[PDB]
Amino acid sequence: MREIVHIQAGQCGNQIGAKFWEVISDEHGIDPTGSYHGDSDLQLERINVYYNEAAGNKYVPRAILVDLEPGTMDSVRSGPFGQIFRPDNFVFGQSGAGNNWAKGHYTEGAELVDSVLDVVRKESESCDCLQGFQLTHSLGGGTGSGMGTLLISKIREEYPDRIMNTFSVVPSPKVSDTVVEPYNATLSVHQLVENTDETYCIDNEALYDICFRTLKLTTPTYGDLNHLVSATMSGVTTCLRFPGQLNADLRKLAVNMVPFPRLHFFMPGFAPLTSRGSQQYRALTVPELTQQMFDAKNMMAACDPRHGRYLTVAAVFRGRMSMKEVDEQMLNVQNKNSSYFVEWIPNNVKTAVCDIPPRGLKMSATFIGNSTAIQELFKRISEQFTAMFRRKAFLHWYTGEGMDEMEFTEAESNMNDLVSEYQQYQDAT
Amino acid sequence: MREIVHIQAGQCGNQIGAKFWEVISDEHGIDPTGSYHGDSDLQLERINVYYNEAAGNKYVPRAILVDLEPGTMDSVRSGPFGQIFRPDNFVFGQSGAGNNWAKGHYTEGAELVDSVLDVVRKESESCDCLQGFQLTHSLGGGTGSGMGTLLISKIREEYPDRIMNTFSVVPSPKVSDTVVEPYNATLSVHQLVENTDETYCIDNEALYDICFRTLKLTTPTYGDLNHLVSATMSGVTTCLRFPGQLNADLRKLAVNMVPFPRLHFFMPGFAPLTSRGSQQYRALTVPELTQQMFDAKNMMAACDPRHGRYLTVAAVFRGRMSMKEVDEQMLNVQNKNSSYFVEWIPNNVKTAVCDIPPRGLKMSATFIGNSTAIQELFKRISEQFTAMFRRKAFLHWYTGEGMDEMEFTEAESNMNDLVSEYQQYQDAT
Amino acid sequence: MRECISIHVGQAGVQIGNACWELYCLEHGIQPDGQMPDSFNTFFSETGAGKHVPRAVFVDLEPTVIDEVRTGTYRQLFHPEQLITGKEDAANNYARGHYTIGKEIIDLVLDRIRKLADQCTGLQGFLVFHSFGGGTGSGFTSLLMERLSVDYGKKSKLEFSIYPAPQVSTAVVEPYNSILTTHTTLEHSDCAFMVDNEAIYDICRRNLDIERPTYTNLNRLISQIVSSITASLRFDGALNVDLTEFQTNLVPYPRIHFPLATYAPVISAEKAYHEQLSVAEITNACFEPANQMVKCDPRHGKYMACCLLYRGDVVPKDVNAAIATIKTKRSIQFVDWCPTGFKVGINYQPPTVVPVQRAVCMLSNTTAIAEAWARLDHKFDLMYAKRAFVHWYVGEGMEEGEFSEAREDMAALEKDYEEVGVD
Ligand SMILES: Nc1nc2c(ncn2[C@@H]2O[C@H](COP(=O)(O)CP(=O)(O)OP(=O)(O)O)[C@@H](O)[C@H]2O)c(=O)[nH]1
Ligand SMILES: Nc1nc2c(ncn2[C@@H]2O[C@H](COP(=O)(O)CP(=O)(O)OP(=O)(O)O)[C@@H](O)[C@H]2O)c(=O)[nH]1
Ligand SMILES: Nc1nc2c(ncn2[C@@H]2O[C@H](COP(=O)(O)OP(=O)(O)OP(=O)(O)O)[C@@H](O)[C@H]2O)c(=O)[nH]1
Ligand SMILES: [Mg+2]
Ligand SMILES: [Mg+2]
Ligand SMILES: [Mg+2]
Repeated sequence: MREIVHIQAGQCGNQIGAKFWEVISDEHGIDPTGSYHGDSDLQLERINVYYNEAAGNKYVPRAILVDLEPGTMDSVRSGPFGQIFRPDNFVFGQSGAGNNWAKGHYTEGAELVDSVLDVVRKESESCDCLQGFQLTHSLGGGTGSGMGTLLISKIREEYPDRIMNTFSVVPSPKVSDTVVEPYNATLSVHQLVENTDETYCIDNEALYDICFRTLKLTTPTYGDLNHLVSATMSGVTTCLRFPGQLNADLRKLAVNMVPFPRLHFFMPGFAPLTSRGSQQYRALTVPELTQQMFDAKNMMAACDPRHGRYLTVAAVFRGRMSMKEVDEQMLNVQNKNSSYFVEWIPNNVKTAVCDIPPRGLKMSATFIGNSTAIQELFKRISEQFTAMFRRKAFLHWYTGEGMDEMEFTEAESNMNDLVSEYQQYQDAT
Repeated sequence: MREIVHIQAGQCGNQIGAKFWEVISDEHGIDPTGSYHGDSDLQLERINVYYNEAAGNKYVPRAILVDLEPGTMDSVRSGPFGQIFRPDNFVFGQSGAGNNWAKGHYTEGAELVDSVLDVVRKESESCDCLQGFQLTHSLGGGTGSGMGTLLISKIREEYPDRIMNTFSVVPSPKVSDTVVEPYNATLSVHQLVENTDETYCIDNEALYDICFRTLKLTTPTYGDLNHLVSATMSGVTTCLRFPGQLNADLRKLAVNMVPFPRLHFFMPGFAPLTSRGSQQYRALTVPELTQQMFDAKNMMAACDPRHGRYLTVAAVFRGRMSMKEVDEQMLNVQNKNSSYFVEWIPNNVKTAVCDIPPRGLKMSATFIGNSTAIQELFKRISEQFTAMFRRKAFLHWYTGEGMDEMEFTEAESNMNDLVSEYQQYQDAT
Repeated sequence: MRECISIHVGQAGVQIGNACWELYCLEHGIQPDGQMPDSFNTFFSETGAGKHVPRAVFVDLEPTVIDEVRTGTYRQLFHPEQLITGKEDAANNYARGHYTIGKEIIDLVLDRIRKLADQCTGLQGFLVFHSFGGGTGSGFTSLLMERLSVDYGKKSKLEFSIYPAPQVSTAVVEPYNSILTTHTTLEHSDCAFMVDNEAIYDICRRNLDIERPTYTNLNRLISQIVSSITASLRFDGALNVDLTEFQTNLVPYPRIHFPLATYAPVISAEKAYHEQLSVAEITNACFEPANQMVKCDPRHGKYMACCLLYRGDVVPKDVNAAIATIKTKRSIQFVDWCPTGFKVGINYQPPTVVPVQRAVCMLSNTTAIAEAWARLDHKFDLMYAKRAFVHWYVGEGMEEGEFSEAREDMAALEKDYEEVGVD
């Protein structure tokens, strides 16, 4: 029970799911065809939550693939794990969003949304009990910006109780791959702050850093760039899919963490990370997995916890392990970094211990962090917005789609409303 | 017992029966010759209803083939399943109706009707018990319009209790293959509303749509256009020819459905439908066969149930299946589409479960619908009539055959009498 | 079991028939000797021995062009009782073809019809290849059609005719032919057909890559049209449209029976590539004004009815999308009160070649043809304003007011299309 429906969008977020469902394939023994080959019977006991068991020894990914041009759908279906999906669910347009938020939200967003909302309805009717919806997209492109954000407001009109999480990549701090990355951020900020229950936020540059600092890689591909988020997403629900000594799921992570509904923008953390040969010369145990999390460099969002204040801390472990080896490590590290936290929460460290490791190393941990460090990135992004707005450039596209300045201004004000509230609890102690 | 005599007409309806009797051939193990090769003994137990077992291990199609030019009779007898028929029953004229209703009903209709009404009498005398008569023809051509409608009034003069069903194709909504398609509809409407017990109504364009939307075909032939009606007609009497957990026949479908004898114009529905390879990536079960029926696109008559109101609902299943998997699905879907139905019938869903599937997939369902959506098509057809009548064009052919305006006008008024009555119960609730 | 005989009147119709029956023998594999090394009763009949003869009657008042068949390559094909010659031609005098000479050998040609009508039982149409240019092709045409409605009355009578050109005009009294022949072919012919010489040239020049055409090549274009009209009788397609239906489809009012033929695609040998010729591609080329064979712009009026006779390789759903395009345009527009304006006919037989995949014959009974009569009425007024050439028709027994009786008859003809054009 408590099955989960998967929605994709954009062009970056599809290739992540093109790697993420490969992760879920070997976390359940799923072949590239769709059949079953696992040996551990703990997989089949909760197989239903990410897969419909179709007729005749089949398993299909309960996932909704959405694009606006036939290129990326062709690349998925031709490469690995493309025939595993259902051909009914390759629901995609023909135009391409043109790297415009307004094309993905107003003109071309209204076309394909009806084809999606039946498929959302067909899966939600077919599911016995529904847990929540998940979305993987961009905040820099066109299809990831407008099309995904247009869906979630229609879903909040449908379901009040169902949770919602977007693994949305933050627009980049210093490198500028997108020319109009403020215009794909700020118009996407307003949709995320209203009706997204929890929201995952990953910087681009730290993902380049973690693939270069700890691992010391020379030619990092997107098969190894985007792979770290694929293990990250699996560690969020790894206590759902298998029993544990202390289980967890998506509702336990929500109500523990989010202190007020406008403050729900989180940061990940994963451990352990080695090189190809520099992997045994380290005591890869709980205290090494302890101190690998809490440093500044492990955060996939490029932010310094020293230049900010936390609010809550979640931690999800994998593999069999003891407890006082964990618990004292999950207690003492709050005291060495004592002033970095905030006063008004006793024991803000949420612990979660599954009993199944990844297919690989013996123990693993997934960190879910929340701090006031992220608002300092938005002041750059609000500066990046206003630098392209104090001359009022790039308006005739949105004017051609039809939009006043006030929709730009209030969303920038609502971006500043995020500024006025993460600073508010940071100023408090 | 309860044998059924088959009559054809037109040029479209013959090619349908040229495919339909191929369907009945493998639903009874009948070879292209006329002998028997089946293994399941449930075929031979009720073989008599569509076949006379002739002398010496023979089986002949109890069918009456009628045309007015020797072309289509030559095409049947030369191609497949032409030698299976009796050469005594190829009863056909030599002129061709000229795409005139009045030629098929007044001048040339009086010639070949005497040759048919003995063959109708020779089969009805030979049948032990007679169930009813079935007719497959056009409403756009000449031979399908006049010649078939001239027969049924002579049959209602013969038999009061015997049922009658015409699988008559509706004239096309938007494409205009026939130039005089109102003049072949409106003069054929008056015969159908008087003395046809139930009447099947299929739009051309939705048959193109269902062959293109669900199946995604590139070059659809009439061997695949008209094949969907051939499986449809077989699903009407599939509870007669074989035992079931809840049997049905042509009289049970009549008295359940038709609420008043002037409202008996029905719409079909068939499930399941896949592609050649997109056939396993779906849980082809009862809830998939449930929701495949009730959408607007499955109706072979192009009409929106959202722009109308139902009156009654029949459903015929095939293959072995459970019941609460069916019954709750056949109960709950009345509540989600609650306002689309009408108030004054509790539980308007008639269920019928045979115990023999098609030669092929494991389970199958045939939907028989009745709604007020069809009258909105006639207002187009009455507009198509009056557009060619407000200038009084194309009259000198019917004047050359001999007909006043009042026969055109009262039938148009009787077409409006169909308008005044499907709107009447739709306005009521 | 179904038949359709053919008659050839005048010199211009014979050279049409020389290429027509050239094509028909290549269709069913017939040699010029009536020999072949099933259902083709429409244009042929079988002898006691294995030889087939054409159902054709060749009339002429001059003995010239019939000797070109009596001595030509197609010599042994024809029954010598069919080949009928005169002695003195009408010689571009309509009163000679209608009163002087044609009244003498009228008994022989009409007697040959019933000799052909013995073996015919499904008599479904007549073919009269007559021009309006020559006097023999027009003067005999009026005398011939009067007896047939007395003979049959109910049977079909079709005329694949040749329209006189508004600019490239050979003879002098060609305006005098059309007004006099109007009362016959509007009161006997079930559906006449106009073809102008002038539109054929640019089709030969541009679309056929030969700027200087020959009359042998002008007949090749019309001969492909006549075959594909008979493509439902002589063969079997999924939608066979017989010749009884066309006169019932294309005629909204029994006086309006003047459509125009349009063959497409018309390509050259070197332009057989650089194209794909799909069923949606070629039907837009049908409604192109420079592809039709009548000098009338179709965007100067409205369409009353349209017909499309396909052959080769055709799927109707693929044509269903093609017809949906043409209703959803604006420069192409119909008579509005006729919203069902298409007649589709598909045959699964390829268009044969005379020394491609598919072919389309378009038959569009439209109001664009009505300006061609006004271009010819303007020719006829001034030549009658001088009372020129009256002493030849009156010199061969004709009333002066018989011009004037037929003069207002075109005005009642012209006001038909004007009245149907408005709502
Ligand atoms: N970490 C990654 N970032 C990516 C990847 N591909 C693109 N991007 C980033 O995503 C942003 C571009 O968004 P998309 O790839 O989703 C383009 P999309 O389909 O959403 O819209 P269009 O602009 O209409 O094509 C931009 O900031 C890129 O730097 C990838 O594979 N990994
Ligand atoms: N779904 C199909 N519709 C067809 C088919 N053949 C024709 N038609 C349609 O049927 C109509 C023509 O009617 P018929 O084929 O029965 C011609 P019929 O013998 O009845 O009379 P005539 O006009 O005298 O030949 C017209 O609306 C066509 O579009 C077919 O195989 N399938
Ligand atoms: N379709 C067609 N028309 C032609 C051809 N050659 C000439 N014509 C036209 O035919 C008309 C002349 O008619 P003819 O049939 O030759 O003459 P006729 O009817 O026998 O009468 P006379 O020769 O005057 O006694 C003119 O308008 C010519 O342009 C040809 O090969 N094909
Ligand atoms: Mg993209
Ligand atoms: Mg027919
Ligand atoms: Mg001549």
